Amino acid sequence: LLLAALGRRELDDRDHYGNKRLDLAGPLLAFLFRGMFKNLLKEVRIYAQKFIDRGKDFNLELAIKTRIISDGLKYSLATGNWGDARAGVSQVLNRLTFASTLSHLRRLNSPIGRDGKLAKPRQLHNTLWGMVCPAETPEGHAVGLVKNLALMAYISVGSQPSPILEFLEEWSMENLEEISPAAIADATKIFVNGCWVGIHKDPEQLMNTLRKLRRQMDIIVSEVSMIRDIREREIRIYTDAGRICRPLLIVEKQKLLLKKRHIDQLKEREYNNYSWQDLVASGVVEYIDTLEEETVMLAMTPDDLQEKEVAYCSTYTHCEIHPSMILGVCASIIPFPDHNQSPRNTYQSAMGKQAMGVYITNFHV
Amino acid sequence: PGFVGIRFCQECNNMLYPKEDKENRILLYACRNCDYQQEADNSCIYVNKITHEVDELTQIIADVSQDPTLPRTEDHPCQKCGHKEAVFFQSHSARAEDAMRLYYVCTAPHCGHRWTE
Amino acid sequence: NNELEPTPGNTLRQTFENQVNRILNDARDKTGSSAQKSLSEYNNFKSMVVSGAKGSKINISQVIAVVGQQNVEGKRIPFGFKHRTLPHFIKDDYGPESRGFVENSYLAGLTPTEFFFHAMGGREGLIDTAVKTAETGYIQRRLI
Amino acid sequence: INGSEKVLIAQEKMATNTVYVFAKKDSKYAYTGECRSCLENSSRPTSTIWVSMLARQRIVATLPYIKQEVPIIIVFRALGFVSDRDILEHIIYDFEDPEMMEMVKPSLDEAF
Amino acid sequence: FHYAGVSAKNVTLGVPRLKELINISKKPKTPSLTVFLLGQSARDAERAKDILCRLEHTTLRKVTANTAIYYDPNPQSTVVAEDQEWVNVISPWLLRVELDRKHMTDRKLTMEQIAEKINAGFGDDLNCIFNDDNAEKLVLRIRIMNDDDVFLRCIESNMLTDMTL
DNA sequence: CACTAGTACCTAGCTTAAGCCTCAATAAAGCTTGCC
DNA sequence: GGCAAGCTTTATTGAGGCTTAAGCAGTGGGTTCCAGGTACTAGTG
Ligand SMILES: [Zn+2]
Ligand SMILES: [Zn+2]
Repeated sequence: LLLAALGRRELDDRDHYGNKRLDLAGPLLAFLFRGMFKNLLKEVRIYAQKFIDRGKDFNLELAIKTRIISDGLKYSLATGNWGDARAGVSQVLNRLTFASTLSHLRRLNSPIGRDGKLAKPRQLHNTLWGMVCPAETPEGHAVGLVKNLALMAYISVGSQPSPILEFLEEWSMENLEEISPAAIADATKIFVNGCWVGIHKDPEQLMNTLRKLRRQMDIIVSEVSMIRDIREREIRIYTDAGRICRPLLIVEKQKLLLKKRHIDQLKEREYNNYSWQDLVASGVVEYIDTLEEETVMLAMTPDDLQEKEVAYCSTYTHCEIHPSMILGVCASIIPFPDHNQSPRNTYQSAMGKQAMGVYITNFHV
Repeated sequence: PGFVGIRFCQECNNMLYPKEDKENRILLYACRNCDYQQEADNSCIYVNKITHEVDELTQIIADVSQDPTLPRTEDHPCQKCGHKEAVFFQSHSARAEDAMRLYYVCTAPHCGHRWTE
Repeated sequence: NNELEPTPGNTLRQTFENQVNRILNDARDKTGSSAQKSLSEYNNFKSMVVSGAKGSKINISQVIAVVGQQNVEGKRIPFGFKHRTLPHFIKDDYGPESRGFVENSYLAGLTPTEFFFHAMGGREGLIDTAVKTAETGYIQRRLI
Repeated sequence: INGSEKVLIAQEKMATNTVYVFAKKDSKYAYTGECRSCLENSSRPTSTIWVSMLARQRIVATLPYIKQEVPIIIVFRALGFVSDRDILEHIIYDFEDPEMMEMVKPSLDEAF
Repeated sequence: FHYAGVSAKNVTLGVPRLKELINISKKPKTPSLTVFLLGQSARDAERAKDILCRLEHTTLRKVTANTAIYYDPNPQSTVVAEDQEWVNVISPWLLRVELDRKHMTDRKLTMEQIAEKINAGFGDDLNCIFNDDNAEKLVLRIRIMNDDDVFLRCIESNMLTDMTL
């Protein structure tokens, strides 16, 4: 707060998508099951308070009533009134087109309510690049609030931070309960899932080590993200469940690591059993989330951006796989969508969900 | 002139406060928890730079040379080590970013020199 | 190099942004005029524009020559990342292509950064159209 | 669910456990920090603490389940840190920039 | 509408200005005037700058460069060791405020005008000694005439805010 | 003669007025000494 | 030593600053939910 009152650090944006999480079915059903399991415990306590004061022993199969844990899930999924709070969480699946079915399963809802005269929760922020489609949005009174996920974007399902904390204590990281407060400002503050776990003195060769473990999947899962803030001495590792990442290629010095032998082993699938996950394991692609996109130098295409010219930067770290993967599922069926105007792309993204067609193969059943 | 720092007690380690000597006409720092006194160093007990002429090179750190997303030059050598390559960037700060001043940081290892062009 | 001098009445940065927007608007206008001197009188874009039935000279300039500067809230594409607009650009890049100027036309098609900046300008237009409706209808109701 | 095919739409939210600094330009606060703190695998929901500088330059904190604007130094003393020097060690990590110490000085001198 | 990069006076024409006319808003988003100049000042940019400075709300904060308070019990020999200290030949803590030359040039102000506004706004409780046009350093030294020491800081905040020069 | 079931009865921001909270002249109320 | 023009006190009374409803463009199509909990009796084992 003092750095913000000085301006030595800029203020924070509410719409930067490094500042947001996506509650999927996992966290949503977990948030529902917390309350409903707690209510089942409360009803078991009420039953036991009734049947100890008669001096008798309770009957435990009558203690646990099953409707409070099943009818509640059935109500919150059948109605969408997410509680006994907000609404519209579970929508009925749209089965007019297979494109509409796919686009309804890849839809994000901003929790900001409707009919607001402001524009900043609705606009196409810069950090929607590659994670969420720029064109597809409902053009009614929910422009920008309801969005559709991009193609290769993937929401990190999250893992436990404890192997990362064991790895940091393995190396020369100094915990907060064992430091002097004099050597803090000449070293980098290191965070895990937000909580500040200690200090480290040498931030380079720590970030190189953490990345070297993620390009091998030794300890750290591929979804977990390291971010070295370089201007202000911080290094933060997120292992949350809900962050939104997308795979990018990896560029050593000025060369892709996607060599010809990977394409040779990758053309011959169902034979070599060489999958995508073998290529993530090979240290060639990796998932970059939105915080880490603020600290990455991203080549658009390799045929332009690793060849020597009047050089732009020559310090690329990642390369985009293909730019057409910034688009959603409904904006992917548009031929030449860069030649159109962008409201026309949005309107087609609306109409492509409404086209008649063979919506499913078992439609006769 | 210069900035004024917070003085500290020696016994209870709280903040010392300015007061006057009615006898010797000198300023004395005095705590409010305990009863400890110190002789002042300067007459300047408060200061307020309002025009905000700050030395931006102090806020620059040397480690920002390791950033890949900063642009490099071989057009400006470092004055100390003579290394030809250096990154360059804006002020990155509020109470600033009205002028577009470049600050250069030499990217050579174990020099870390920064300067203003 | 601090060789730019500030215009009286605004900062050095707003002086700079006036210079950059003035050059790019001059480029859009000069390329727009030099496109529309070459229709050869049978071009159907000119047939609909000259009659005034559908379209304008700006649509001819954007289809043939250059889309032009994309804007969000009346200024250029803001730095949504830390001091850069997209992660493909170097930090503190105030150039044309970094900040949202589209030099391609709809006949050639846009590069993906220009596609995304164009999608930003279009989202601003759709937000305007969707938010305008209720407030204008309520003004009409109060007046009647 | 009852023969009806249901889709859980992914719901955005602000990222938890992460410090943010925003500006309520209409309120009485110049710069307000927040941290929607929520421990993973905890049945209780998130509980946002706010740390906000007053616009006039004291700094206060809005804690959960406490309705008044508690000063920062009150909370640091309430954590068993009695010295002003120790609290200033935990807040300002360099003692060689006197400008930030001068800015925290009125908030420190609220609660002596 | 495109907009003007230069000052552009936030005109907000369209739906919200129509709203501000339709419901009579006592807090409009952008109030303004259109001050037409009378005579030769309408055809002179310099007299128009003079009217421009005589209309714009100029506090002391827009003109000051920095300020500090000091403890000098002997005004004849200050710790700064500047020149005009012999203008004196009462309180030992003083207010040493240094102005820039640029905003004093642009607002067309002098030292004596500022000191007279401070004396008129504060009575005989305050003492102001200014600097002549010898250096760029424009010094005002302010003393209390006869709660304790922080009261001078309180009137420093109450003098940067609303002197209305 | 006991248990259980079936069914019948009991219980996001805006804006603007508008009421409510505090602060500065001011005339009655009573001293106060100045003149008779 | 008593009234009286003036000073001091004391309500006093009109004039500046803080929370709170109440409004917020239109027309069609699908889904879900509106009673549950005890009480008192009949039929069946
Ligand atoms: Zn002490
Ligand atoms: Zn060097």
